[PDB]
Amino acid sequence: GVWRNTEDEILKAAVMKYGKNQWSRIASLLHRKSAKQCKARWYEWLDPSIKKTEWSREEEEKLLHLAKLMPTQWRTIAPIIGRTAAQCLEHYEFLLDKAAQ
Amino acid sequence: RVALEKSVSQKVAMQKDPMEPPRFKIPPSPPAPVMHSPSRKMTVKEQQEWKIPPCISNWKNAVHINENFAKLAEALYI
Amino acid sequence: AKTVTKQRVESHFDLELRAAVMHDILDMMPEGIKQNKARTILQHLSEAWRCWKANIPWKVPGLPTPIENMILRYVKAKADWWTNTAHYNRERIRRGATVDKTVCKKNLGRLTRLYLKAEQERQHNYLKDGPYITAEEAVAVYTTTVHWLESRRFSPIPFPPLSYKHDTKLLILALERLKEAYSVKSRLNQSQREELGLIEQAYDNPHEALSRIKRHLLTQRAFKEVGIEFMDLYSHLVPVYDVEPLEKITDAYLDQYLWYEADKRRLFPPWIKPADTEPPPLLVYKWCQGINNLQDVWETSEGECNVMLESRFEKMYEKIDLTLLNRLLRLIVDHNIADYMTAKNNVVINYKDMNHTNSYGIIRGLQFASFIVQYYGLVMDLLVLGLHRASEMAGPPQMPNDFLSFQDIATEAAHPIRLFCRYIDRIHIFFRFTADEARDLIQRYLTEHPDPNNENIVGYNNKKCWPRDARMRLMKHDVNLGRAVFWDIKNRLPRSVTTV
Amino acid sequence: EVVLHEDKKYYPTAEEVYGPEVETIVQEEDTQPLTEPIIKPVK
Amino acid sequence: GKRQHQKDKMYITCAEYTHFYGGKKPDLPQTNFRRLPFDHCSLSLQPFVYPVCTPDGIVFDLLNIVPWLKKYGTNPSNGEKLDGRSLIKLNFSKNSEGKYHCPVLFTVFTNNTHIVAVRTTGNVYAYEAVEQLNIKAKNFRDLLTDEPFSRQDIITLQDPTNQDPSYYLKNTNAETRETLQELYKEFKGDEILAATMAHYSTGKVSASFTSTAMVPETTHEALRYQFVKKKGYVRLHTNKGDLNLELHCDLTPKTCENFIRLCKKHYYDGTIFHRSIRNFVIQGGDPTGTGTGGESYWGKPFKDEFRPNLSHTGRGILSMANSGPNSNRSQFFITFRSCAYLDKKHTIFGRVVGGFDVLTAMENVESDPKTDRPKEEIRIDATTVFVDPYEEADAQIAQERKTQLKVAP
Amino acid sequence: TMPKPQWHPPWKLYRVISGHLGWVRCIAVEPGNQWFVTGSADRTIKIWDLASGKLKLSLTGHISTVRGVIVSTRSPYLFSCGEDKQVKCWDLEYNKVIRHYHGHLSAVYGLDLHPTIDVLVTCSRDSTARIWDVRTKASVHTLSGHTNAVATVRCQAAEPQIITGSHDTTIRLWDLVAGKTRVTLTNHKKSVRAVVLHPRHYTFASGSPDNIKQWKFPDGSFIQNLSGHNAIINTLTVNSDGVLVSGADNGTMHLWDWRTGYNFQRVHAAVQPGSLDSESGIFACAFDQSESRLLTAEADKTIKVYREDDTATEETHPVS
Repeated sequence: GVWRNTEDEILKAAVMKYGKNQWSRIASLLHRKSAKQCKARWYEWLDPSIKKTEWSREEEEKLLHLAKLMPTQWRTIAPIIGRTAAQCLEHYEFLLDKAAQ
Repeated sequence: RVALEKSVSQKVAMQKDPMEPPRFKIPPSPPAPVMHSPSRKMTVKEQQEWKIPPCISNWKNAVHINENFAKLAEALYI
Repeated sequence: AKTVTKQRVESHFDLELRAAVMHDILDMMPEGIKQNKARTILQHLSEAWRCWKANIPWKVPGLPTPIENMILRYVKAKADWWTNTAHYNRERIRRGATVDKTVCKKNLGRLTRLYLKAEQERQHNYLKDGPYITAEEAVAVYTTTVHWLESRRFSPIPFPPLSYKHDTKLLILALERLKEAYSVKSRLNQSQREELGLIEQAYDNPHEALSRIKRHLLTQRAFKEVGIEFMDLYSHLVPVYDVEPLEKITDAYLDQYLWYEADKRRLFPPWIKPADTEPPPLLVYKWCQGINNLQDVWETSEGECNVMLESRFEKMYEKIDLTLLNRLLRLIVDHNIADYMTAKNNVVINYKDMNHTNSYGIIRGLQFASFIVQYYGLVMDLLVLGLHRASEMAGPPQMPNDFLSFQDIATEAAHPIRLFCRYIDRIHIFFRFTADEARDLIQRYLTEHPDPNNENIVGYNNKKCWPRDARMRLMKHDVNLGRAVFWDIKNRLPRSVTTV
Repeated sequence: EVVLHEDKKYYPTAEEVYGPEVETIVQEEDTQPLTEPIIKPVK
Repeated sequence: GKRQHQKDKMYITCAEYTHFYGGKKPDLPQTNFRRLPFDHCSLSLQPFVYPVCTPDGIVFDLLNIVPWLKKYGTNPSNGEKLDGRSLIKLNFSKNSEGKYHCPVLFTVFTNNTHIVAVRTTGNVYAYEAVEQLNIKAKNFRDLLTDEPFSRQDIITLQDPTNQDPSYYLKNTNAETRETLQELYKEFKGDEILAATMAHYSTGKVSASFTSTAMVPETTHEALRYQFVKKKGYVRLHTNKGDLNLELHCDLTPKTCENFIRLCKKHYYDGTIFHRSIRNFVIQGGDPTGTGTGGESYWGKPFKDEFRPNLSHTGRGILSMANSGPNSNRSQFFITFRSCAYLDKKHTIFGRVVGGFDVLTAMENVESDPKTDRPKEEIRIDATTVFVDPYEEADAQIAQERKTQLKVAP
Repeated sequence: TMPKPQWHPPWKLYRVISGHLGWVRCIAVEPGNQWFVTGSADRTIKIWDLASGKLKLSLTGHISTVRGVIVSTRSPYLFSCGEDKQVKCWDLEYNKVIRHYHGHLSAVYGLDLHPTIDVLVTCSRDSTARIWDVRTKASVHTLSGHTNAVATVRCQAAEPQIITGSHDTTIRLWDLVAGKTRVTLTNHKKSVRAVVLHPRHYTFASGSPDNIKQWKFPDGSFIQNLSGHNAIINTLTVNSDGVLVSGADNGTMHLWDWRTGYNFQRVHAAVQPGSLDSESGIFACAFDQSESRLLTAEADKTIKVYREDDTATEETHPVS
C-alpha cells in the first residue's frame, strides 16, 4: 500500500537499470506492489526531474494566473509550470490560505 | 529458338527394365580481375561525418496554450 | 522454394524491408569507409518504428542526415502497409469474412493505437488552436441556462452534510453496483481483488468510508491515471475506462447522491429519456399514442404536413469544454462538487506504452458521467427548442406536465414543434406545419441552397426495409420540406458544441 | 479566425506547390468495371 | 491448392475492391422521375391559385413570384432575370366535378397529359386538340375565341417526353450584451499564454513525423574549430630559474590550446612539481599539489594527440600526464632522458629549448624516495606565453565573419 | 576535348497524377500508346490512360510490393513480378491472372521479355536470373553466377542476349542457349542498379552511384564515363533522339546527351502535399512509344509527366 523507505530505494535502482517501459519486471522486485503502483510512484514522487525546491516568485505568479485561466484542471496546468500536479495543487491552496490573512 | 526448344523438349520428356526405381541417392569460374579506379582514402572530417551513435532504446535494455483561453475565462467571470 | 502463405506474411515483409534498407546502406556509405555500422542503423530503424507506434517523438541527435532520411522513408513505408492492413481487416471483420480470433485481436490492437494517435493530436490542437467555443457563444449558452433554471425555480443541490440522513442508503446502493460487476468471476486481477477488498471494508464500517468520501469531494483535485481498452463489437469499438478503486467508490457515491437530489428537485424535464418509469418499448408505445392524439393530426385537406426527424447529437461527448462545464455545473451543485467533477475529467489516459492528458471532452467511463451527459444535453435541448416552447413543454413548475402532453390544446397548437424526445445522444422531433409555414421554410432553404438540377432526391435516404408502397415517396415538395426542416434545426446549433 | 479540428488543413494545396502551369490529377476511382476488357477482341 | 478462404484472402479481392476501395460502381439510375405535378407553382411547390407562365414555359403562381421579383430581379428556374410584365396569365377550365380539363376535348388533365398554352389568349388545351385542329387545319384561330395566334406563341406547360463577433447570435439578452460590452472594454492581451505560444539536423522532422502531437514539419533544418598557428612559446618562471618551452601547436592543437590557455589565466601560478624521479620525467601542473588534481578548460578530460613524428627521444620532452586514454587534464611532465615506453601513452606537445641548466638544477633536487616528492619545493611562480598561436587565429576568424555578412545582407 | 554536342531542348513538368497508396515502383507503356501500367507498393497494378491521365482500371492479385511490370507486344498479356516471390501473367482480354511461375527463392526485382522468342527473364534477390517458357511455365534455364542480388535484366535479339547488373557491382553478359556467362564487367565500385540498351546504336549504358558507364557490344568494350550525378541512380532510359535520363534515389533527374556524354539539364521536382522532403525519389521512368512524353514513377506516390519544351531555342539555352 504505502511506500516504505527500502521500497523506494529498490524502485529507483530498478528504474535505473530497466528503464521506463518495463513496469512488470520492476513489480517483480517489490512486495505487494503492482506495475501501475510502481509507475505512479515513479512519476508522482521518485523521478529526478521532479523539483522539490522552494517556489520562486515567477513560478507562483504563473500558478495564480493559470489557475484563474483554466480552473481545476491541474494536469493541463502542471507541465506549464513544471511542477507535479499534486505539488501545484497544494501550493495553490497554501497561497489561498495566505491571502485569506 | 530451335536449340532452346530442343532443350525444353528434353526437359519435359545394357537393357534397363522399366520397373526399377532410381539407384543413387541424391569451384566457380575463375575470378575476373577487379578493374577499378584507384580508391580515394577517406578524410578525417568526412569520416567524422559518418559516425553513427549507438541505439539507446526505450524498450530494450540489452506545451503551448493559446491566448484565447484568457478571453474565454475572462468572459465567464464577467 | 516455399511460397508466402498466411503464416509467413509479416515475417516476409520484415525480411524484405530489412534487405532493402541494407542495400541502401551499402550504396550510401562513402568509399573506403572505416566501419559499416549496418546493424546499428537497423537498430535505429526498429526504434523509429517502435516510436511511431507509441506516438513518442523520435530524435537521435548525432545521426547523419542521409541515414535519417533513409530511416524516415522506410518507417513511413511500413506505416502505410500497417495502416492499410488495419483498414481492410476491419472491413472483413465487420462483414463476417474472418472467423479467426487472433486476427480480431490483432486488429483490435492496431485500431487502439491508431485511435490514440488521433486523439492525442486532437488534445494538442485543442490547446494550441484555442477553445472552439467563442466568448459570445459561451456567454449565450450560460445566460440561457441561468434563465431556464431561474424560471423553473430550481433550488441548487447542497454539499452533503456528514449528518445527512440518507447517506448510508446511498452508500449501500453504490456498493451494490460496484460489487455486482464482480459477481461471477474467478481468479481476478490484483486490482480487482483490491477493489473487492475495499468494498468489503466499506461494508464493515460505513462511517469511515463516508468520511473518506466527503474528504475526497472537498479536497482531492489531482487524480490517478485511467487505463483504456476497447470492447470489440465487430461492427464498431467501444471505449472502456479503468479507474482506480478508491476513486471509484467516491464517484459511485456521488453518482447516486446527484441523481437522487436531482430527481427530488426536478432538474430534468420529462422529455429526457431513459426514464425510470418505463422500459424502452413502452416509450415507443407512448410515442405512437402521443402522435395519434395530437389535434387534427392526420388531416391533410388544406395542405398541412407532419415531419418526424430522428437524428443524433454528433460527437457531443467529445466537444464538451471543461471550463464551460465547470461554470454550468456550478449553477446546479455546491461548487466543491462541481470542482471535483470537472477536475476528475482531467486525467492521463494510458494504453500500453502510450499516454496523454485528456483536457477536452469528458471521460465517459466515470461513474457520474451519465449525469453530466443528461445535464449537458439539457442545455442543448434549450437551444433546439426555445425557452418559450420548452416552458410550454415542461409546464408551469407548480403543476408540471408529464411526457408528451400539454396543459391545453391551444398550447399544443401554438408552435410547430409538437413532440420532442431526447434519448441520450439521439433526438426525435415531431413537427406540424401549415402550408404557409412550409412554404416559408422551403423558400428560405432554396434561397440559401439553390438547386437547378433537382438533385435533392439523390442524397435523401429512406427505409429500404419496408415495401415500396410503404416507403417514403420522394415527391419534390416533400423532399424539400424535409431538407428545409433539417437545415433549420442544424442552424440552431453551434458547430463547436455539437452538430447534426 | 478559428478553425475546428475536423476542418483544419496541415499541408498546402497541390496547385500551390506545383504552380499554375502544372495540371494535377487525383484519381481515387477508376472508370471501367473489371468486366470490360482492356484489349477487347473483335466479335 | 484448395480455395479455402476466398472472402478473406491475403490481398483485397476484386469484389471487395470494387465495393469499397474505388472500383467502378455500376451507377444505374439517375433522377429517373422528378416532375412537379402540373397543378403546382414551380416556386412554392404547392397548388397554384393564379397561374402565370414565362415565355420559356415554366408555369407558377402570381402571389409567390411577385414578391420574389421585387426582392430579386430574377426567376427561380434560371439564372437569367425576368421582367414581371413578361408573365402571361393562364386560365384553366374546370369540369362539372371541379377538375382541370381541356376546354375543347374535355380530357381531364393528369401528370401524364401533354398540356399546351397559347400566348396571345392564354387558354390551355391538350396538345392533341391543338395539333389535330390547328396544325392540320391550317387555321390559327383560338378554339374558344376567334383571336388569331402565330406559331411562335404556342408553349408547352407539360410534355412528359423531354465576421462580426455577434454574428451567429440572434436574440441577445441583456446580460449577454452587457457582458460582451464589458469584455471588449476591458480585455487586454494575455502575457503568460502568449509566452507559452552540421551533417545532422535538429530532429524536428523526425520527431514531428513520429508523434502527432507535434505540428507537421516537412523540411529539414540543420562547433567552433581552433587551429594552432606557427610555434607556441612559453617561459616557466620557476624558483630554480627560467625554462623556455617550444610547443608543437600545429601538430597537437588541442593540447597546445589547453596549455597556453591555462597559462594565460595564471592557472599554474604557485604550483609545484610534485613528482620528480632520478632518470625519469619531472611532473607538475596540479593546482591542488596532491598529484591527482587539476582540470582542463573545457571541463572534462580531453583527447590524446599522438603523432608518428613525436616520440620521447632525448632530454626535455614535454608531455601530458593522464589517467588512461583520452583524459589529459592539466598535469604535465618533462623528461630527463629518452623513454620509448611513454610513446603513444602520453601526448607529447613540446620540448625544452632554453634553461637546460635550470632543468638540470631541478633534476638535482633530492626527492622523498617513498613519494617522489622533491624535498625542497620546486615551484612555477609565473608563466609567460611569449608566442601565442591560438590567439592570432581567433582574431582572423572574427574578420571573416564580417565579410560574409556584407556579401549577403 | 569532345565535339560540340547536339542541341536538345529542355523538358518541363506538365502533369502530376496521384492515385497510389504506396511507392510507385515500376511503369511500362503499351505498344500502341493508349495506356500505361504502374505497379506499386500498394500491391495494386493500375492501368492509366496516356492521353487524359485517367485511371482506367486496378488489378489486385499480388501479395506484396509489385516490383516490375511489362506488356507483351505479341500477345495481349501483362507480366508482373513482386517481392512475394511470384511472377504472374495477366490476360488483358479477361483482366485475370492466367498463369504463374514458380522456383524463385526470394523477391523478384525485375523482368523482361525477349523481343523475338517467347521467353520471360526474371532477376531476383537470390542472386539468380531465370528464363521461363511463356506458355508451359517451365524454367528452361537458371542463370547463376552473381554473388549478391541481381538488380536489373535486359534482353535483345543480338548477341549477347541477356545483360544482368547486380548488387555485387558487376555486369554479366550471358549466353541464352547455354546459360553461361560470357563476359563479366567489373568496372563499377558500387552496385549496378540500372542498365539501358540503345535502340539502334549497339551499345549500352549502366548506372551505379559512382557514375554511368557506357559500353560496347558484343564484347563489353568500355567507351566512356558519364559523370556528375552523385546519387544512387535507379533508372536509365534512352530516347531515340539520343537523350539519356538518369533518375536518382534522391529525386533528381539528369538529362544527358548520349552521343557526347554532355549533361544538359538537371531537374528536381517538388514532392506532393503530404510528404516529407526525404520522400522524393524516382524508381522508374519510361518514354512513351511516341517519345514525346516522359513518365516517372516516384516515391512520393505520384506519377510525373514531362514534356519537351518547344519555345526554347539554342540562343535561349546555350550548350556549354
